[PDB]
Amino acid sequence: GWHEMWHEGLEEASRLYFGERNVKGMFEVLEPLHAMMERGPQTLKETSFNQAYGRDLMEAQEWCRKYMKSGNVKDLTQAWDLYYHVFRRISKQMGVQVETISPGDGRTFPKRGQTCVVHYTGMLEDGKKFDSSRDRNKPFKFMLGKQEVIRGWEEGVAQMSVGQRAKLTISPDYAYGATGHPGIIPPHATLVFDVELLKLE
Ligand SMILES: CO[C@H]1C[C@@H]2CC[C@@H](C)[C@@](O)(O2)C(=O)C(=O)N2CCCC[C@H]2C(=O)O[C@H]([C@H](C)C[C@@H]2CC[C@@H](O)[C@H](OC)C2)CC(=O)[C@H](C)/C=C(\C)[C@@H](O)[C@@H](OC)C(=O)[C@H](C)C[C@H](C)/C=C/C=C/C=C/1C
Repeated sequence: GWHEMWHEGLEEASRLYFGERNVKGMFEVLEPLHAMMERGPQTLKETSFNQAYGRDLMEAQEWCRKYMKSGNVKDLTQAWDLYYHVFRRISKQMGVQVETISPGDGRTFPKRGQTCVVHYTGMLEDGKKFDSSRDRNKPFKFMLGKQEVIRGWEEGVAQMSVGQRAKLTISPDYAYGATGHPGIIPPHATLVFDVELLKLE
């Protein structure tokens, strides 16, 4: 929906402008996204999106249009300041979110080459548990940085200190995506893991 379309679109428009110096391409990504705003929100989530980001997106569009008439890059810079703020806020509900359950030592973090020793419980977004190392009564061990584990763990556990317990809420893009894991994880599943970093080996 609107959250995912704007997140993907802002990223791609920014790759075209900043990465490829292609203003026309960036415009052609942004303009349809603004156009679909104009019918108004039609779901509760689109309404929430509009309330949160509608005004800033409308202003960003106005700076873009000022740019087409001035050719002054300062007007585009003002547009992207707004688009980036919207992007960062949308991003807080995607990827992986780390919420501390109990603090760690705040000083010892995973480093390259080390093995993380953790306890975890994985649940679907509703709360149905699908796996737990705590049920096997033994810690799970893995290494970060080599795509051994889903992206939400790669990014989430890397931020935890030894002794920390944290809740990782992982969007499907950062977990098992459209395929899921047959027999365990459905397609397009947001996952919630209760993870405790026990030690580094
Ligand atoms: C019996 O229990 C399974 C774990 C189950 C599978 C099903 C899922 C619901 C789940 O229940 O775990 C689960 O809770 C889960 O989602 N996990 C496990 C805990 C870490 C986070 C997540 C995960 O990434 O699993 C991982 C997920 C399922 C698949 C990987 C996701 C990242 C992606 O890049 C990889 O592409 C290939 C595949 C599984 C793992 O954590 C194991 C450790 C890692 C792998 C299998 C791959 O990294 C593999 O790549 C060749 C390796 O290099 C390994 C070390 C080679 C050795 C011989 C294989 C070990 C296999 C161990 C299997 C184990 C303990």
